[PDB]
Amino acid sequence: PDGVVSALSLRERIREHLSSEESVGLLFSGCTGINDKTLGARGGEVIMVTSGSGMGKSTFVRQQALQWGTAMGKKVGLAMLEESVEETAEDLIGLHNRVRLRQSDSLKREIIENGKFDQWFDELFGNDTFHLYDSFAEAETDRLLAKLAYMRSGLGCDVIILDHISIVVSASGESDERKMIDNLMTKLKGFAKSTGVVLVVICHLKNPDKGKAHEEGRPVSITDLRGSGALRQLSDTIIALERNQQGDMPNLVLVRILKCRFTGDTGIAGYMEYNKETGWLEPSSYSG
Amino acid sequence: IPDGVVSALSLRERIREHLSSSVGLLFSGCTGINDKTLGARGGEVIMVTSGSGMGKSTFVRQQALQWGTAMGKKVGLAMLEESVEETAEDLIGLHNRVRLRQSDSLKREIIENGKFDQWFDELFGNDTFHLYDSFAEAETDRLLAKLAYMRSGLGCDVIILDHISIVVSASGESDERKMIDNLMTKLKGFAKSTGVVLVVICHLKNPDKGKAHEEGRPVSITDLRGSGALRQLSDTIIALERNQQGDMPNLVLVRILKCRFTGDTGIAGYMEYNKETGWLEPSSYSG
Amino acid sequence: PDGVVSALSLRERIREHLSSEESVGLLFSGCTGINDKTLGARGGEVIMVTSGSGMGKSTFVRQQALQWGTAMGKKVGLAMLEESVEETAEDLIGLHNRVRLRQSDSLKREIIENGKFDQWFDELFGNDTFHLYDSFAEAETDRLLAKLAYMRSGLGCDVIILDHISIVVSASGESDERKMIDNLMTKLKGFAKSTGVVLVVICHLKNPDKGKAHEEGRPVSITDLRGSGALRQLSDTIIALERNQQGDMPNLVLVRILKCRFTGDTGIAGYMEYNKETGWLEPSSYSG
Amino acid sequence: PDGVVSALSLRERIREHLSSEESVGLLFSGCTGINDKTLGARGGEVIMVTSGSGMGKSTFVRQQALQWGTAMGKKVGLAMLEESVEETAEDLIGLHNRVRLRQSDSLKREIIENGKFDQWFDELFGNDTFHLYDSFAEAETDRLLAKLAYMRSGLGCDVIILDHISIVVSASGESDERKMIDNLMTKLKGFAKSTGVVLVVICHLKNPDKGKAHEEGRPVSITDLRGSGALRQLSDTIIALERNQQGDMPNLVLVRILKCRFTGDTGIAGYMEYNKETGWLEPSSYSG
Amino acid sequence: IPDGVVSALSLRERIREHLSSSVGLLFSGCTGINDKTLGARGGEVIMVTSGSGMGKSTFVRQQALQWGTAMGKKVGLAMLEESVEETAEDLIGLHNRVRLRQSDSLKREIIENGKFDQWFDELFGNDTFHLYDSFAEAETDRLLAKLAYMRSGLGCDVIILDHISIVVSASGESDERKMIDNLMTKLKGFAKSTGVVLVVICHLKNPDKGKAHEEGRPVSITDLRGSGALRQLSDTIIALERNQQGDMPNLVLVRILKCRFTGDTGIAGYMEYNKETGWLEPSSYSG
Amino acid sequence: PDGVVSALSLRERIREHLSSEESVGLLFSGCTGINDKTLGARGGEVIMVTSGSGMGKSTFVRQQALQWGTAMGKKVGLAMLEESVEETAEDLIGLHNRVRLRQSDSLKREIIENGKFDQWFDELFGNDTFHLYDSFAEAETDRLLAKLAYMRSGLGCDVIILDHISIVVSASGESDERKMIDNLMTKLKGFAKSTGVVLVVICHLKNPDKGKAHEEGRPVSITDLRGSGALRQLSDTIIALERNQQGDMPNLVLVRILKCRFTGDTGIAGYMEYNKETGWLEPSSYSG
Ligand SMILES: Nc1ncnc2c1ncn2[C@@H]1O[C@H](COP(=O)(O)OP(=O)(O)NP(=O)(O)O)[C@@H](O)[C@H]1O
Ligand SMILES: Nc1ncnc2c1ncn2[C@@H]1O[C@H](COP(=O)(O)OP(=O)(O)NP(=O)(O)O)[C@@H](O)[C@H]1O
Ligand SMILES: Nc1ncnc2c1ncn2[C@@H]1O[C@H](COP(=O)(O)OP(=O)(O)NP(=O)(O)O)[C@@H](O)[C@H]1O
Ligand SMILES: Nc1ncnc2c1ncn2[C@@H]1O[C@H](COP(=O)(O)OP(=O)(O)NP(=O)(O)O)[C@@H](O)[C@H]1O
Ligand SMILES: [Mg+2]
Ligand SMILES: [Mg+2]
Ligand SMILES: [Mg+2]
Ligand SMILES: [Mg+2]
Repeated sequence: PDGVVSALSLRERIREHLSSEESVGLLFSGCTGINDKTLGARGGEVIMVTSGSGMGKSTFVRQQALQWGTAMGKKVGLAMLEESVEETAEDLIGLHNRVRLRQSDSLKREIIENGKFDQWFDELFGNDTFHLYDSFAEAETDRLLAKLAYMRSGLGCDVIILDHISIVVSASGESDERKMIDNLMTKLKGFAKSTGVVLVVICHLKNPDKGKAHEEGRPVSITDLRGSGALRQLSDTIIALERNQQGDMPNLVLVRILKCRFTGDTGIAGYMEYNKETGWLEPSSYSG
Repeated sequence: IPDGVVSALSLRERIREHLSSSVGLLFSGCTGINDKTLGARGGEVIMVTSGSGMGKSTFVRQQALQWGTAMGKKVGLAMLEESVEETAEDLIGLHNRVRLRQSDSLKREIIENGKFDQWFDELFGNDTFHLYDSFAEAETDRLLAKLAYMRSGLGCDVIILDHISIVVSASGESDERKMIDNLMTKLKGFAKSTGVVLVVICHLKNPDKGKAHEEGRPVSITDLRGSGALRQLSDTIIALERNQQGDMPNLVLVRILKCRFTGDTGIAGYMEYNKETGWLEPSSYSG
Repeated sequence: PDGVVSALSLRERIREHLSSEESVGLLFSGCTGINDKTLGARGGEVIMVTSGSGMGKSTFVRQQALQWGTAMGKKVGLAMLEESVEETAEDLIGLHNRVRLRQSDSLKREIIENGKFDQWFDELFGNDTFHLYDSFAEAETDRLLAKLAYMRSGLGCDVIILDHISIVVSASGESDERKMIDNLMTKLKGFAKSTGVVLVVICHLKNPDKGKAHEEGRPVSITDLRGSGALRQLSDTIIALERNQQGDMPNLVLVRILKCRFTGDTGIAGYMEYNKETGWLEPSSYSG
Repeated sequence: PDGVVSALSLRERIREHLSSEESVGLLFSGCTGINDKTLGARGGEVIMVTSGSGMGKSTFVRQQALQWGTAMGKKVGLAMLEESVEETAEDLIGLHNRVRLRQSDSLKREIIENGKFDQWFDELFGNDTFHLYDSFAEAETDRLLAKLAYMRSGLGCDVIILDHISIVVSASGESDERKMIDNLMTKLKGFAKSTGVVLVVICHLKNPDKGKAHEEGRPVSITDLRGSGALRQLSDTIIALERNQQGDMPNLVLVRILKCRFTGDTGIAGYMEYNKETGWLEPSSYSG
Repeated sequence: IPDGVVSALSLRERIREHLSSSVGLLFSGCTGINDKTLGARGGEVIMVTSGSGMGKSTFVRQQALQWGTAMGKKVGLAMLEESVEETAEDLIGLHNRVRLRQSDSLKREIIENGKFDQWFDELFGNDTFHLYDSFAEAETDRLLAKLAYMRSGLGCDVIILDHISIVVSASGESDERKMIDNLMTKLKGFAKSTGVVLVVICHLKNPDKGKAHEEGRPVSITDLRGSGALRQLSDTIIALERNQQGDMPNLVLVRILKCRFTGDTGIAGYMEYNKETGWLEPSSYSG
Repeated sequence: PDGVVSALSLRERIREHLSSEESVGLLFSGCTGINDKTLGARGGEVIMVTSGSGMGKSTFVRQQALQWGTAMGKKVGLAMLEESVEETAEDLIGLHNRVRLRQSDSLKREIIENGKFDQWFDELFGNDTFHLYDSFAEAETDRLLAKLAYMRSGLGCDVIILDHISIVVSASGESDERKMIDNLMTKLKGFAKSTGVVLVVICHLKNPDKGKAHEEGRPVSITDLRGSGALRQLSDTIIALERNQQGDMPNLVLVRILKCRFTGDTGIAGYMEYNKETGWLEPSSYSG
């Protein structure tokens, strides 16, 4: 039974490896430092981003999809399960154009009439780099995976953003969905590793209800992550955002690398500030 | 061969339609709900929920009363779990700052001293309130038509459907988890077309994994009963929390779990229930 | 399709409602406060009574039976599945004459030979307000209900006490009796709501075995109720009895309203003390 | 479906009940007070006795079997699973005769030669009141129950002492023996209730390993009991002994009534002192 | 018809036999074990156990060495998990206060400077030690005969059977839980008849329900591996406990779980393992 | 039946034993102390290495491979089931030349074009001491073992590293893979003990999710080891790596000997620090 290769006979294979074997790919936008401790997002890697409900996850991720899909011309696949395509389409446009397009009826009215809409649409979806999952109607694990599968190998997406991994909708008849979040994870990491696609997954936090928490600051710990630490093991990197909406600097958010397989370099990456005007998470200078 | 994954480039018209079609009907009981939501829009679907017996119906009723009184709007009430007379009693009582139900003396009183009629007209005078009537299990389409009649027939501005778990429809298809989802689409659809403000109530899953709801514990979008089809079709989501086994049982924390329009979520503010007047008064608090 | 009424057109129906519509009914004996928070027990309602093991449940419930069956003269149907009718019959007599008949061989021998037994027997059971299920030989759900329903409809009972709802004894061949308790609740609630009878039910608590517990004080919580929270919903009022048997005042008991649908007024009702001499649950003046 | 009896029609049944319905039976020996709070051991009752390993359980119980089987001529059934018949036979003899017969080769030698053995044997096993389970070899639940069953209904024992309910030995192939201790319990209480036999069961304590414990004093709490509180609910009374072998008065032991269904009277019963000479647990006067 | 329940009256003779047939062989390493047990009696069956790798074999070996040296007794050693040479090494080393095994230098030393032979005779001179030999799975009866030969053939006073889980016998009967029980009866029986002191070692069940053994945690009679047939047939039961992840890893608590003879149980006392000499020295301690 | 030897008659066998009997062997690199407590790794022994997720297991183990394969020139068989041979090949090269080759696209491109790649490749893999299992395509137990055995017996490896023992992939159709891990252990231990090879195996930890954990410091305990304590017995030495990635010194790691059969010397071995520049686990001077 021989499948036992001696290191000597791997010379070429290894050489072929070192050349065009990327260790730095897809850098995050909005806070160098995330990049310092992670060296970006490698293909085949599963990237986890979390935070207190409504503190940065969504915006942050949505911004990465934007930069990757624009300035760096990558094919971005979007799977925003809790919202409609036009809705997320709307967010991107406003965001790209640094305007709270949704939070303003006046503006939506304007651009549609003065014609700026069409301008903005082509200026963003012009190079056909964005592709989304359409439905809203509960997607099943394999059902979903099949579609992400299509996005990767079919439309050739470089990145897939799955927003919210609690919306499972699968094989109902097996206690505690904990097993679900885990099996799903396994299928995601497996899907990622083999296709080589960068996979950014969002998940929520357990409600600590034992101290003072999240919405009020309080660092998020690897244990806090929803779903029984199956993702704490299946995901290669873990970005967490922390901020105190009920404090002094509600828009000051701290980025913490809870985990990073590739580099092993963990800890506080840096900070960012939410600009209510532009609706962006701008880079910041701070230290507490 | 493909299957349901659209490209952004092909969303042009769809996005355009979406973009076209600011502040209407501000809730009562706690400013801030408005701060974070700017009130309720026609066509929009409001979702109010909380633990069992924490004030879901109460909150919704207070809204009905202010909207159908102060802001002269035609309200449609569909409380599938209580007699019309019952809901009427609550409205009549609330309107007069008294817990008519918790008082057999007061009820007797107002009926004998003649005040009932006074109160009854002083409230139901302008003909702004209308209700569904039964307690005898209502079917989806059955109910919807009726809600549709209230909007088109009687011309209501708001429609309150208390409790969206009382489905009662096409039985034979497993896990009513889809019922809740299908109905919600029919509800969201109906709301959007007619442009009526729709406030709906749904229960929460029993976490039974920690210390829960009736004992504080913030509610999260995941907790919502019914397989999150509603955390979707519904535009705004309010959540009422309180710790009845605590020091301030009447103190309730309002939490905006979702506001499609303003996207502004989090804690709206605090309110206290007035055991006397039975009103949800805005409170002064911070934890 | 028209079944939509207008508030105005309901004037008479509402008028009819506001009078002879009972909101207050059958006050609990033992502590004013249970009444302040619950306004008593309404027909068609399901009262759930619980506590630690051997802490007072049955006695609390049996007191409500004696006072309702006597002073407020109502037909009480008793279904004490863990005790013989003559035994429950025995407690009622003792209680009615303020003596712990059972804890005394001398008093029993007495009342039997001095002829006081017949006196008390008449002076109590006379008005034929008491009726009981009979067996000890495991009863089935429908079997039981049928009997209950007979008490309500056949004999015309205003109140039905069902001591202990974990003694199911039914359609064995379906995993975890967790579903049994839940399906039983639904039937009880339904039964109660439709017939209009006052339904007082007792149930056990989950053994916390994760801290210090119940018999040693420790407030019970809705989560503690045995049976997967089917009853924490179907039942209208939940009365929890607490006390610390290994403390300075073992007989001192805290009454907690875990839930009151009607009033929504929850929390600590007040305290009671057990009179080891009369066996009565007397109200108490106390504060911790 | 009528099995619904009205209290009025139970007059005779009830009368027949009150007379020759014992509430005080089999009082404990060695510490009045246990009797004050429990009124003894009623037939059909399941009595639980526990303590730190080697602190009183065995001796205490062994003494009750002795008094009940002697001075009060009751038929005592013994099931000492961790020891041989001759061995427990030996203990009783020595104990009855207030001498550490086992802890003394000199004495065993004497009585056998000087003939006092035969004297002591007849003076104790004379009235044929003692019957034991024989084996040592792991007994199975139903296997055991069958034999206890025999002791009760066959030899007509008034009391059965089952020493140690952790030695289960039954239906191996079902996770966590926790279910075992519980099912067994259920079968014991069921066996007890129906035959009317007094059942004294011994069980050990969970090792707290979170504080300072048992062998060093520390009151035993109902939660501490081995086996998932199935016995905390199935047993009618619970006697616990506490003492500090590593303290000042190692032989001073406190008796605590952790539970008592019949009376509801819980708390510290009283104390006793171990006399290394007589090997008995003598009554004491103390207060800490 | 009856079944195995005897009455006290019929135990007369049996009790008599039992009553007929004080201090022999006192353990080494911690007085108190003796205080609570008065040593080991012939015919008696001693049971030593503890967590995995906490010093079961070590303790037993120290006993073998003191008994076969200081108290000139013939010891039979049956360490089914180690070569004769290995156990011999331990004895030789212990006898000279050195951890021969943890030293490749010392081993080399004593062999070259000639000390090995000196030590070897100085110890195995009086011909008091004898061992089983293999590592090749031994069968119950197979092993017993051999133990029987050591007692009758070579005339040993003590017999050490290290590890009673290495059964290796009549395979085909489920749960080796009975094997352990049957063997134990054969062992207890053999001990009682011949009157040889038998020290046996058995493992513990892995509690995996709390914080366990290697981390402190007193061991209880229930923990004993093998369905408590041994907590029965064995007359005395010693238990060694220590917290290797603590401050005093070498500090071990000896606990008498059972002493049929004295009935005196509980904590015997404390000992410390001498990383240098490799001896279990009595310690001064109290918690 | 005679197979009973006398100590005396063994003199020569013992003499032969005491010399050329190796007790010290293959010292671990990274921290003296692992060696003080374990005396290195003996052939025929099973070394178990573990820690939190992405905390250093693989790296620790891979260092032992490089030093044993080089400096102490032994045949090392690598079975990294979660990484490509060229990838493990890549880490060994980088490590050997004290550079984090993988975390640098610039260094890779360099060594490839300046010809240093071939130099390093030879200067390392030259002596043919390194050999690896090859796939990523799930390996079966026997399948794997067979391969392992080939490395030991066929190629003559002194050490066999098997990274990760939760990747089972075998006879699916039998509940909880808890039995799989245990049966696998037995085979490994057996394999090791019989062939005499040094077997270093890695395994995961159970997610404590009951306090603050592992990645955040928190000493691991034998109970934490994943896989039902089959390995906590079959394996000879258990090395646990601890560190707090969200602290002041993330790269500082505490080495804990969870168990050492040979020496019985357990506890904290000492500390190590990860050199982010050379990627080497260097010893550290520290004390908490
Ligand atoms: N003590 C340390 N401090 C900081 N980085 C480290 C440390 N030890 C290793 N690393 C680096 O962290 C990364 C992951 O380490 P590695 O040992 O490969 O992970 P692992 O624990 O095997 N992963 P997993 O299989 O996911 O648990 C590598 O780049 C290592 O070089
Ligand atoms: N925040 C509050 N504090 C105290 N009492 C309240 C509060 N809100 C409502 N109540 C009262 O509690 C009772 C039940 O409230 P209601 O909103 O009718 O229940 P619900 O949640 O609709 N019930 P259910 O359908 O059983 O969940 C009524 O008497 C209310 O007036
Ligand atoms: N607060 C109290 N303090 C002291 N004794 C009490 C108290 N309440 C009841 N008792 C007595 O305690 C005994 C047991 O009470 P009872 O309510 O019958 O038990 P229970 O809780 O129904 N038992 P179980 O079904 O085993 O939980 C009776 O003799 C009661 O009279
Ligand atoms: N109390 C102790 N403290 C520290 N080391 C000890 C102690 N007792 C024994 N040791 C040493 O620990 C190692 C293993 O002891 P040993 O008694 O041989 O293991 P064991 O328990 O028989 N092993 P196993 O069969 O695997 O359970 C030897 O080097 C002993 O000298
Ligand atoms: Mg309601
Ligand atoms: Mg009861
Ligand atoms: Mg050993
Ligand atoms: Mg690894």
